[PDB]
Amino acid sequence: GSHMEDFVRQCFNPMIVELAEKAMKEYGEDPKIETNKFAAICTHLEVCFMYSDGGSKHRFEIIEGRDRIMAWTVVNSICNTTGVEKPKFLPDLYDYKENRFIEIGVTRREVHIYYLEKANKIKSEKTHIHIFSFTGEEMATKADYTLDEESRARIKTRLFTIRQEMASRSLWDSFRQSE
Ligand SMILES: C[C@@H](N1CN([C@H]2c3ccccc3CSc3ccccc32)n2ccc(=O)c(O)c2C1=O)C(F)(F)F
Ligand SMILES: [Mn+2]
Ligand SMILES: [Mn+2]
Repeated sequence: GSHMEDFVRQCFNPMIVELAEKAMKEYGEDPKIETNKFAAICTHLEVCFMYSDGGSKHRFEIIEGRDRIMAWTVVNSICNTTGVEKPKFLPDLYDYKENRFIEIGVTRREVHIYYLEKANKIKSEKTHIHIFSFTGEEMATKADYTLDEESRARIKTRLFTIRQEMASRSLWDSFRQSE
């Protein structure tokens, strides 16, 4: 039982922890062993939820946080209703306002590297990419950041607080040296 596991459980909302645990076990992975991956999945999950809470009431369908089958079910309904092409890879949200899927990224390296990595993987000129770093940078497809500055600033503040909280516990370096 690691210090990182206990930190995660006190740092993140219980529903977030439970969803992250479920995600990991869906692919056979142990949150008690892959503890940096645990923290990362919780973080990404919270970002996705804060992101969908930006903007107006019915704006985003949340794909992330569901099991594989239901996530693709929702993607299928979105495609077979809006006519948007079916992504090769599961995204994180759908924007009913802009009519595009969103892939959220949270990285401990420069937003540039990670954006290039995700863009080359999906390759769809369709799925919108939005990367946040733990240093407060962000990078988004076609310089279009979807949300208000205020809703994005909230996410960046939260990411930096997670980083400080890891640091005060001497877990940050292991977390960063694991991505
Ligand atoms: C399963 C879905 N994944 C994979 N993987 C994911 C995950 C989930 C469970 C077990 C292992 C891993 C790899 S590590 C990681 C780290 C942080 C956040 C999410 C995750 N992703 C990494 C970055 C993302 O932005 C993202 O959306 C995912 C994601 O959604 C998929 F798309 F493949 F179906
Ligand atoms: Mn995802
Ligand atoms: Mn993502």
